[PDB]
Amino acid sequence: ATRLLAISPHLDDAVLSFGAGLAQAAQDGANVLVYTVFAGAAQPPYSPAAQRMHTIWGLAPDDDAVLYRRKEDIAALDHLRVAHRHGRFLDSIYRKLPDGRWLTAHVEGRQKLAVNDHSPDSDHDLVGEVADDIRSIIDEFDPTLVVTCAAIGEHPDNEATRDAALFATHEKNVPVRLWEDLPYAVFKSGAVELPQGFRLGSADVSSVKPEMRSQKFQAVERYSSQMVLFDRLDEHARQNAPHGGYGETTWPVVRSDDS
Amino acid sequence: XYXXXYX
Ligand SMILES: *[C@@H]1O[C@H](CO)[C@@H](O)[C@H](O)[C@H]1NC(=O)CCCCCCC(C)C
Ligand SMILES: *[C@@H]1O[C@H](CO)[C@@H](O)[C@H](O)[C@H]1NC(C)=O
Ligand SMILES: *[C@@H]1O[C@H](CO)[C@@H](O)[C@H](O)[C@@H]1O
Repeated sequence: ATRLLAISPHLDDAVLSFGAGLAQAAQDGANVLVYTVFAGAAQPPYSPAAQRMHTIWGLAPDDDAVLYRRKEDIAALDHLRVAHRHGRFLDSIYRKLPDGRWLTAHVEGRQKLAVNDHSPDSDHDLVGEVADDIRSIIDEFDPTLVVTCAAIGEHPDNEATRDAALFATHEKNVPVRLWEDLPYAVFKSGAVELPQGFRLGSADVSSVKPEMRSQKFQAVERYSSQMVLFDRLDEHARQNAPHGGYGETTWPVVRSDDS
Repeated sequence: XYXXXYX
């Protein structure tokens, strides 16, 4: 039996990036679990940046935004008929730096967010924490395959998720693959810097039935808060394997020579 | 760096 563990950074990323792979796995009778790492329930007060994001998402600025998101995630994943697990790490907009500053600051005029300068110590400590949680889930669920994000777009939460997954899957002897982060891959290079000792294998551009694209995009629409689109995604996918259907690009990750 | 969007 095939047990697919998809490790999403935020509530929507696995469906947005890999919703057709999840839909295909489900269709094939695989046992599928989407664990979202940064699904921690944030406790107020919220930062100026979080409060702005919440209002952008159509919420009162002091509302329980993570609860709202978690319910959208359950709706989207039940549409795909796959399991969820909501992890305890706080989204970037809720995190504090060890000196008390918010991790992310609000920036005026469309830019939204930028991350505060800080020492790498706290980024490395976050990876080890996330890696401990992934190792426990690997022990419990016993996946035959783990898929997580490439962190195209360099979101710090996606980078932490990716790095933690690479360390945990290497220690546990479980194969791992990275998906192309959407929508970031539509407008970013695709080149990422993996932690020392890891490298990408050859890309696989999947070929999915139009039925699987429709089921993915229906599941995307359960994330109401995040929308205010599908055409862009379509053109990126067709642009990846032309003479081909919809598909998603993933890469295996292996150890580099001499590492 | 980081930075928001959508662009
Ligand atoms: C932006 O960063 C926030 C703070 O960390 C995260 O809450 C949020 O998930 C991040 N979003 C993205 O990386 C992609 C946004 C585009 C999503 C719209 C896709 C559909 C409608 C779900
Ligand atoms: C910005 O992101 C929103 C988030 O859903 C998206 O729907 C929209 O297409 C984006 N605006 C652009 C690309 O101008
Ligand atoms: C997206 O992000 C970068 C940095 O702000 C810009 O250089 C680019 O033109 C677009 O605004």
